Amino acid sequence: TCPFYKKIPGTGFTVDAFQYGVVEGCTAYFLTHFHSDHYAGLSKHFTFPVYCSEITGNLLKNKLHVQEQYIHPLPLDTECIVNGVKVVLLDANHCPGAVMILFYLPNGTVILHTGDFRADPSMERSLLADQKVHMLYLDTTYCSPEYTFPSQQEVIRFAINTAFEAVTLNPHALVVCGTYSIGKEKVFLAIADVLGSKVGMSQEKYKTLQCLNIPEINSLITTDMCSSLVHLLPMMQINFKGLQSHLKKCGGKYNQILAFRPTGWTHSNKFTRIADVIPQTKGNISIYGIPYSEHSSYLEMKRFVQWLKPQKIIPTVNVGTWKSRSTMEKYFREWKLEAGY
Ligand code: NI
Repeated sequence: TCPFYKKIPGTGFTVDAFQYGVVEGCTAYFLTHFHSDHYAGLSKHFTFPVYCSEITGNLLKNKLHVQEQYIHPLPLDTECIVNGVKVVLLDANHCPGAVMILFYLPNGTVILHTGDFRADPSMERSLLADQKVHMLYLDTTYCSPEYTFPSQQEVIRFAINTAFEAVTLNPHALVVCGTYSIGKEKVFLAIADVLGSKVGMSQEKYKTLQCLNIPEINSLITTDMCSSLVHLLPMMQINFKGLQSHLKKCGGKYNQILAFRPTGWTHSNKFTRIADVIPQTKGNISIYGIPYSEHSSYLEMKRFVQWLKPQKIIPTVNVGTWKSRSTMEKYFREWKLEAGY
């Protein structure tokens, strides 16, 4: 059974609710982004209307084989009527194709559903500027002040400089980058651009990237592993054993691996600066964990919400424990007393 925080009151709509069977009263199922916790339940046998971005719809058709007749892609930043209700999709600054949804209810209430997002001051000049929001359904993944991390730009600067130094010292080093979902493509694309290489990967991952509308992508990626000195591998293989095994397969072309694991936050963020990050090393293998986030830090979240000034907040993450729920409610009240709404 579908939880309340996935239903939009006064509509026939649900958000990210495909694992509950046929939801009573649902006339349109929205999907914010193509991550498995959110699409859980979708397949070629789905026969209800799915509303989403163009990029999410390419992934639904090619990767999950959803039939074309049920995919309803909407342009961004454009007022659209769905089943008699005005909606707008906005860029969530999460993974490719990820959106927030603005619903203009027939009674006059306005609801923002963030999906998964990384709040940014650029959102203060979207179509959100133009009117008031009564209810905010908020991605609270890192809603506590311990969760700090650098800008995506500082993290990419670190990765490019680290990879370029290593491969210039040793032209026989291979760079490997972990992945287990869409998102964080800038990591491997930026490193391959500074090295003058295409990115090599499996046919399955190549197919996924081909659905993302990235400009000039045919110039940047390949399935020919032998032609590339930046390889993608599943995140589970980014360990000394899995990397040793990979290096065997490259037929003596390389004599060193430098590998990256983009994580979210880790507790080494509570002590260390990005500049000071060091790898784990075993012999001719080194592994860097880099804190590349596609979710809001605590401070970015708090700025967005203090700007938006919603009348009510409904968290969509960390809702399963009383301790988490009580923590989140305390920060919401601080924010409101500090800003005066
Ligand atoms: Ni996500």
